[PDB]
Amino acid sequence: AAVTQSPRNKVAVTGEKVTLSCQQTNNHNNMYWYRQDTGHGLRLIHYSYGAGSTEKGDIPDGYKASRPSQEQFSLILESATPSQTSVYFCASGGGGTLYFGAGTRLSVL
Amino acid sequence: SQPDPMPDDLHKSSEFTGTMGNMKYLYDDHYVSATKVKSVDKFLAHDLIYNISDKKLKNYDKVKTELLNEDLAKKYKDEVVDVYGSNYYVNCYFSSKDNVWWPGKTCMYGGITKHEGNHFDNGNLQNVLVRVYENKRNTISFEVQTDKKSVTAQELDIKARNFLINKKNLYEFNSSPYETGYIKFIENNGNTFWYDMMPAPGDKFDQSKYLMMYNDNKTVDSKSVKIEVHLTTK
Repeated sequence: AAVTQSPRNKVAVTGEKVTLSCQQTNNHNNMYWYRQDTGHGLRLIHYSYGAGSTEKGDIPDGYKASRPSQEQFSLILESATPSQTSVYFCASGGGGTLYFGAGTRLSVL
Repeated sequence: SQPDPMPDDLHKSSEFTGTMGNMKYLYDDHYVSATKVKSVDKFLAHDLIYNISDKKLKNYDKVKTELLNEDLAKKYKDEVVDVYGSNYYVNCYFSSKDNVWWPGKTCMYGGITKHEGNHFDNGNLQNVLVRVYENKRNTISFEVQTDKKSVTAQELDIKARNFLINKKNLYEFNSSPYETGYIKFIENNGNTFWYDMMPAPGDKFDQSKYLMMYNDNKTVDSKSVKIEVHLTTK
């Protein structure tokens, strides 16, 4: 598929370091990490325009991100809190296209 | 020598609102290094392209380095050289069009020294002392190492920042503990020059434009050069 994110499901304890990985196969320039309110919309955490570069979305607080290569973009919860419980979507975009991953359900208890 | 900075000459991290991780990236265990290579191509008249492969990941097989001008590129074009510098991908272009990905390629500025006669007798390394000043107090000193007699300021700058990211959190993903920073080099003949270590104010950091200061390919005598890193806290 266009975008594969992992893990698909994760249960974490408060204060553990959680990393979500996302790999694309169409090599589009832009990658995004969204979280979904649920019953509502996707909110942008961080995005990158290319390897070595990330920029803050609408809700960056509490997340870091790394784009170590064109194909990989990872979201980093240094110290997991329960407010970070939700569904996470990776996206890749460019050349008049936008693809989504299947979602990561994260619960921080 | 270049005149020392007044506080108003220095970028302040408080005035930068983007992701400081983009600056961190350029200096945190990050560099192109090659030994005994010769350029294989070019794009524009001021740049050289080398066959250098990413040893860490597999992000590139070619590195384009831009030099200040065409005559600096001509100096190195057919020479066997070593290369050391900080590379970038965003806006790394091999034609005129903006927004083009060039797979297998990365870009950098300067970083070139003639290979022949620039190395030490054995597997020997030269230490260069770095003195770090925090709010005008020398709180920490350490050495960086190079295999070169004539080494680019860029390579020493990189090694110094890399150490400081790791020991003093010089740059972090979101911001920096420091408000201002400059790295000053003091040559044997009394010449000094310095680089601002903080991003220009605003919401975004252009990595390519920041690194372009290295395009003069400034070299120093690693045996006699002195380095001071001057930081102030928020």
